[PDB]
Amino acid sequence: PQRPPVIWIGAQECTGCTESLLRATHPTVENLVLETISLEYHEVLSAAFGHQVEENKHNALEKYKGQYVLVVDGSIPLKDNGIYCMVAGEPIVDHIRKAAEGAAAIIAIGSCSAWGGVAAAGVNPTGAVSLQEVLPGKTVINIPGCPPNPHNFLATVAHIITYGKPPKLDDKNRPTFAYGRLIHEHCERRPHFDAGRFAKEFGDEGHREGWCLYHLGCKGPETYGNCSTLQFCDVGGVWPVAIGHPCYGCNEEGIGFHKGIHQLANVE
Amino acid sequence: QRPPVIWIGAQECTGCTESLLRATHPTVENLVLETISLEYHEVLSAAFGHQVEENKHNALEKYKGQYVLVVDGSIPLKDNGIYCMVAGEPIVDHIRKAAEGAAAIIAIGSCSAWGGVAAAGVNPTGAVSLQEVLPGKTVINIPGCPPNPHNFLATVAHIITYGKPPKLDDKNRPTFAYGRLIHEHCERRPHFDAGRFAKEFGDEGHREGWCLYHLGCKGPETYGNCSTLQFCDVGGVWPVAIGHPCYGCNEEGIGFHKGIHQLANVE
Amino acid sequence: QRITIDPVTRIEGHLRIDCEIENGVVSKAWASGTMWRGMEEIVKNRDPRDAWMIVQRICGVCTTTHALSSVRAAESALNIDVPVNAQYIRNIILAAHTTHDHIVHFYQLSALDWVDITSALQADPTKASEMLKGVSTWHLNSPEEFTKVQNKIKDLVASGQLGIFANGYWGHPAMKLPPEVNLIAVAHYLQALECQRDANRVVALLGGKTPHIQNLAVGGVANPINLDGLGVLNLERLMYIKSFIDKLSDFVEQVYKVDTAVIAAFYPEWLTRGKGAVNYLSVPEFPTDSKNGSFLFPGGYIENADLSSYRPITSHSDEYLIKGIQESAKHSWYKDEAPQAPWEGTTIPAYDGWSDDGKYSWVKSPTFYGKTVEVGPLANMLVKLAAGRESTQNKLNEIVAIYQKLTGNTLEVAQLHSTLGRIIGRTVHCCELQDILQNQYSALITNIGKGDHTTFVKPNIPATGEFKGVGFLEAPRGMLSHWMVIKDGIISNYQAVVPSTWNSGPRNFNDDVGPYEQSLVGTPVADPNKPLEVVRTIHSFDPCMACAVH
Amino acid sequence: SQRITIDPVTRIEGHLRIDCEIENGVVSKAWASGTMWRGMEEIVKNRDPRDAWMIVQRICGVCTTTHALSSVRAAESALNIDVPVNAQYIRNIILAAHTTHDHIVHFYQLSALDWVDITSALQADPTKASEMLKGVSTWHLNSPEEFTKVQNKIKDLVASGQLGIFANGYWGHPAMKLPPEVNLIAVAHYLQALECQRDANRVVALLGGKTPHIQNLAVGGVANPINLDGLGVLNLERLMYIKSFIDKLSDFVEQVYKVDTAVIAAFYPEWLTRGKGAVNYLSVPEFPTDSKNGSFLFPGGYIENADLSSYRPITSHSDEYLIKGIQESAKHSWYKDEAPQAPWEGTTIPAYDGWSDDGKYSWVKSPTFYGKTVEVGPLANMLVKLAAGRESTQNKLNEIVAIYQKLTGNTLEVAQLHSTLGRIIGRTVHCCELQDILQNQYSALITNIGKGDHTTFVKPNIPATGEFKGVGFLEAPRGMLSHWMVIKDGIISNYQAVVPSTWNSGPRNFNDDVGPYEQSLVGTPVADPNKPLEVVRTIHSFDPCMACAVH
Ligand code: SF4
Ligand code: SF4
Ligand code: SF4
Ligand code: SF4
Ligand code: FCO
Ligand code: FCO
Ligand code: F3S
Ligand code: F3S
Ligand SMILES: [Mg+2]
Ligand SMILES: [Mg+2]
Ligand SMILES: [Mg+2]
Ligand SMILES: [Mg+2]
Ligand SMILES: [Mg+2]
Ligand SMILES: [Mg+2]
Ligand SMILES: [Mg+2]
Ligand SMILES: [Mg+2]
Ligand code: NI
Ligand code: NI
Repeated sequence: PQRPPVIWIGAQECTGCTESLLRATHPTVENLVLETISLEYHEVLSAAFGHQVEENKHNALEKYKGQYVLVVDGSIPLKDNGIYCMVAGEPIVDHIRKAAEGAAAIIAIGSCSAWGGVAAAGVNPTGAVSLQEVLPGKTVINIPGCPPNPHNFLATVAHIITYGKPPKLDDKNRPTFAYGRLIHEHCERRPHFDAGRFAKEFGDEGHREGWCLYHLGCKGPETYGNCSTLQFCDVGGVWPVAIGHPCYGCNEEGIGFHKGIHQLANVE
Repeated sequence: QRPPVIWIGAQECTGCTESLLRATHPTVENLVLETISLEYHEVLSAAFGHQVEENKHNALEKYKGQYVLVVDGSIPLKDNGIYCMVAGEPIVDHIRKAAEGAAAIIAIGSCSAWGGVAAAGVNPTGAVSLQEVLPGKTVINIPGCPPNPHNFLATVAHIITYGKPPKLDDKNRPTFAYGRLIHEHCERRPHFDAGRFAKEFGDEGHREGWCLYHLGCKGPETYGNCSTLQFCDVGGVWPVAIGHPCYGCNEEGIGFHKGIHQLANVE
Repeated sequence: QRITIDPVTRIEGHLRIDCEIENGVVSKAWASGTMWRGMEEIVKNRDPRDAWMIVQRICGVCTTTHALSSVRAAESALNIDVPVNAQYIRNIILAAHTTHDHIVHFYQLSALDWVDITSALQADPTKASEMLKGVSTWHLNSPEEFTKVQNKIKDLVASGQLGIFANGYWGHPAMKLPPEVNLIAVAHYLQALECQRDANRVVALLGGKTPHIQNLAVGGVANPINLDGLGVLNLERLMYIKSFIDKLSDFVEQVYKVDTAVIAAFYPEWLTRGKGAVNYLSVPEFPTDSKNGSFLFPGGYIENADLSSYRPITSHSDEYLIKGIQESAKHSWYKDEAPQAPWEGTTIPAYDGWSDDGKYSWVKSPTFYGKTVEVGPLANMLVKLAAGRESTQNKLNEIVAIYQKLTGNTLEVAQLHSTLGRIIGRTVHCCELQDILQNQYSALITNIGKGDHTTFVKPNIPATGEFKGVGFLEAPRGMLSHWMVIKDGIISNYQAVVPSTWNSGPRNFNDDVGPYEQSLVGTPVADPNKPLEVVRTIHSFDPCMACAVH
Repeated sequence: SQRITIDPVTRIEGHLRIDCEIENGVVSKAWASGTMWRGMEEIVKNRDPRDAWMIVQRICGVCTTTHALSSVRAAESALNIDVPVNAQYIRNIILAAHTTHDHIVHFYQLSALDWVDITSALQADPTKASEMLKGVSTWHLNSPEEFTKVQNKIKDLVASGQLGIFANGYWGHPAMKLPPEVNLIAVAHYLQALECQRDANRVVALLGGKTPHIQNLAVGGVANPINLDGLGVLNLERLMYIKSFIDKLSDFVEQVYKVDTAVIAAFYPEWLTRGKGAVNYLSVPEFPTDSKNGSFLFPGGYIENADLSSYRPITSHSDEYLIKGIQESAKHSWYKDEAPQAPWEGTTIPAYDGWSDDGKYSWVKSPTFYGKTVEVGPLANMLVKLAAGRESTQNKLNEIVAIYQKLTGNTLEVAQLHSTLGRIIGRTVHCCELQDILQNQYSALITNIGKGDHTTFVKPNIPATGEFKGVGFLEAPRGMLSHWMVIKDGIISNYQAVVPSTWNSGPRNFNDDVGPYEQSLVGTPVADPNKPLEVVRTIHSFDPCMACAVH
């Protein structure tokens, strides 16, 4: 049977969003590319290079017009007419706008494409923006995190394939199954928070009892995500807070890459 | 040479042994080939009958003072022990004999730890715990019905690796696994705090992953690591996460005593 | 002379087998369950909704089964139609559990009756691999895999600490495999452990853990279906389940199924002994409608081994099935001895020690309209053949084709009434269960897609009236039934009639012999001190004595 | 001459353009160009030193962990903090397990399709393929049945007409030399590799809190709470789980990856005679095991003009000779200040003016060591270990050579390692030796905890006035990494990363000397200038990471 086509374009990416796929188990990346989808363009894995891989892109955009899912990782730099990311001699923003024209669905994977992320932080040297900002007429599905659990992406794609539409989205176009709730509103250390049982320094007695990390700068109170429930890597028990480090708010615009690690969160 | 283990089942359902078949660190095959020498275990032993009895006697002699004794199931004392008879003798006698030479003794599961389901209701067979049968011995209790197998395996590993048991609470349960109420480390505590409660399975709140207190969750009165270590090492799998209240199976006087939907006392 | 095998190992629970041997052949046998808990009494006087969590602890090998039977019994009493999504979930759990259960039975519990690990040390790994060409497409039968396995055995033996392998029946005259096939089997024994672990990951993701699932309810299941929900059964979680379902098939089809044929090919005389009964019972299983029916697997009753005139059972409310079942305690350690219908059953302990002609077991003696009946995979396979189930005939044919390739001989249905036929029925079941899993996963995804997220119907339980219910289930070891009487809103009687009760039960009210005891007559015993041949036949029934006695 | 452009170079990390002048089918001159910049050095400026690691880790998600570790090391250097030994063990396990994943993925997912023809694999006899590996490997998943399963997956993919990542590959190219059987072997191993790298990252995740992008570090140590008796922390159950994954890596690494390295070399012996990038090599020692940021398990050093016998050992991350030699130029890069800059005095002022062959043509800076071009990465680290007389490295190389000799009848000399295939071999040797690092450091951790040491973190103080400077070195998967932090009035006043792919991929320098990528391509034969597979083969051997090179 024919598999649903996907076109993946990296902009100002660190490749962590692609690398997330290599940790996935349902599907594994090998099952993703051989059984679940046809990955028609992805520069990290493609056999073809240069003129050959450019041909692949053009052929796919034509053959699958109206049918492919476009995925973008990384921010898109608009300063100086787009020259901070040039592929085959052209600004990546141009490649992305072209591919968006024929897309059945468009996904910003990771905080960079979802809201600018680290690459757009602070002084923002390159005038980096989000995918949605470059595609004002399109509905961009945002899957933030730096990088997200890959299944936040894969189950979004699966919903599109299986049921013919995107999953339910919040008012930031994030899938509710993954981003519908604050981490702190579903965190196993909430009892400690409630009791005033707090780690004050890494390695202190409370830290070594698994107490709440609020006073270490945990951003769980202001970050939407599923890190405390879905967690990471499918081994069980693995997310930053469980390992002993506060949430940094990497999912959440205005938190991650803005607030200091040890800066305290606002609690609602 | 690998550290010897003698495993005796009393009034067991075999669930405590079966837990080992879910383990990953170690897997049961690595447990028996690399980590320990399982000198006696009737579920897996090639030998039967007289031959397996010889194995037991040989091991009790060869490894006197050195083996870890493990018991699953409750021990029935009513009517002089006849509710569990192996090779023509009450299991309590087999257990007391093996306890004599044990370097460490472990009650795996709620049945051996405190009597469990087999000792519940009217207690037809006068089932009691391993500690009750061995009053002069220190029994390490690893409750649960059955426990996550790593609550057992990491206890054994501590003994092997560092030459002593892990730190225990005042019920002789390892603190790494049983040191805290489930409700004092539960990811649905925010919902409890906010009054966001499932009222029936399948209702809107249940379908949003809200707190299961009003469905009868016994997390408030049950010590364990079910919300953190969870089960089966796949991620995200414990009763509450799947949608069902904790029943208190770890905890004497809770599991098998209180109704599923009976509300817990909150401290 | 008279021998005792106590304990029988590599079963669940506490079993004693006694045999009279005359002229090197078993002439008479006794089966004895030597441990009782009184689970039926423990659950009495409780709310019907609480029973399942307690009676699931009848057995942790056949975990899930008593939980499912219990909620079905309550639903029967109360006249509750279970939501179809709850059926799909229940079905996936039962099928995945049973896959684990059967694999472990063939390898961890049974193989060391047929397989000599000492002989495996003498094997040539290359020759062993070559033997399976055109027999299996399994990807882990290389000489290199087999050498790795051989080296682990070598190291174990070298250590002088044989552990679970100590004092096994190495070199026994009834051990017939060549060194190479012994090595193949040990390699598969170790590989089986990964496959069964994957099956239980399916179970865990829906049950909340295993052993002892925690997702049932009288009224359906506790799983909250919401594709768009955080922390609940959403599409990500379903994809995870699917990832494990898909890992089971290859081992089952390319290893377990093949090994079954291989053992048969080397032990063909075990197709001519170990017949336990001439009557067989199974219940239909895996309901797929909104009214507790439309089963994917058929059930029925075979009398005097006549498949052509069997009686189909297509409903768990079948009055013919319900009315036939009784249990006797004439030769069991209970007080009331006359045959009892389970809604009127008692379980009053009356231990008076062992007597050959009196009471000698904690297992009751079930009958169906007064006859002794074998239950379990042999029964379920024969019933499916009688029903003309193409899937079962085809799967049996695949095993036979391998056997024919190895031996030049074929297998007839008459040869299935045997120790090896019973093993074959179990293998066939395990193979067909993989299609159950694919079918029910697909059904669940499809149904959720139509907008049905219903999983639970809250029961009401009248505070007056007496209501009787029975929950049937085709368990790994055969037909299971839980019988609940509700009076004034609480359980006034609870009786479990469990598959190992049917098979292991002692002589009955008419002193007729049950399947285990019958199956042993005629067994040749080369060495009465090491009666391997007896244990081979008894293991074929997959004894579970916590189940049998409860 | 003819001019070609390869843009994008695929099967790397990031955005790379390679241009070549070809004379009579031989590359005469090359240009390497990093085509994307973020300004990560500028983004991290003016923050608390403690915050840097979480931000600069995002320089790269392929070499995740590395910039996080280098950043905390740089802050600790500035502040004069001695990291607790348990924190070192944990950092070391993470880096070694990460690097195991990274190298496996590089050999298989990034590089193999330069050497392997999947179309040819369809013609293979799976039994013959399995037979070829007898006495070469003891791997348990080389059966004909495994290979048939794999062959059928390829067949199905090709039959679907949706080749995806395999579409328009270099199938039938004249530089593809493997027999059908060896192509099928390699594809089977490509798929098997994905499970091994997943296991390596499970190690990383259990200590890091996730991967990509770990979250367990701190200036002062780590955030992991060691308590064997604690619920919800790093207890013995968690450590056993880590160990279960550590133990799963070795067999694939030793019996598949190591063997395939020798097999590829055996079929492509001309690639031992091209792809030399430099005559000078640098590596830093790695895996500190004492309480004072030293006692490294792996040695470092500097080799000049390929002379191992006279190399200079580096045994400290505070080595003044190393520190003082490092500069970067932007003469031919798109930045304003062009004279060589020591990184504590570095600037990164963008000055894009488009491509010029003789002017600026890259976002990568040009690093030098006392004014020389230097190759970094696994070839450098292998050669340095051989120069140090490290027996473990010589033995591991000898094992690869033994396989190669079994297949070819020939041995390999050190001279032949200064090549595309030598570079690949160095990476494999590294991956193999890292498995002993993991066992060693896991054992060290268990032992140390057993002695009663549960310390993991030393809280820093950061003077609110004064200006002070630190540098954090790390031997990353692609070579020596350094982060250079200046703190003034308690915040970062300068931050400069000098990254291994910067060394290798950098453009012509202040003296117009050619860096490793550009140098390595001179002499490359190109059969078909439209499809310059030979160029990509050499470039891929360096494991380019352009997010790293440019940041
Ligand atoms: S979201 Fe994070 S992991 Fe993904 S490209 Fe951006 S920096 Fe990298
Ligand atoms: S502050 Fe962080 S660790 Fe504490 S309860 Fe909230 S999310 Fe959990
Ligand atoms: S504790 Fe539970 S699982 Fe273990 S023997 Fe008792 S009933 Fe069975
Ligand atoms: S009552 Fe149960 S579900 Fe609710 S917070 Fe407590 S332990 Fe968790
Ligand atoms: N299978 C199983 Fe257990 C038995 N006998 C039940 O039911
Ligand atoms: N390895 C790696 Fe990335 C590069 N170059 C760094 O540091
Ligand atoms: S830093 Fe990111 S990965 Fe989750 S725990 Fe916080 S949103
Ligand atoms: S019922 Fe038992 S398994 Fe844990 S969630 Fe409650 S203690
Ligand atoms: Mg401008
Ligand atoms: Mg597996
Ligand atoms: Mg839904
Ligand atoms: Mg009964
Ligand atoms: Mg694996
Ligand atoms: Mg060549
Ligand atoms: Mg201490
Ligand atoms: Mg720099
Ligand atoms: Ni059972
Ligand atoms: Ni990198």
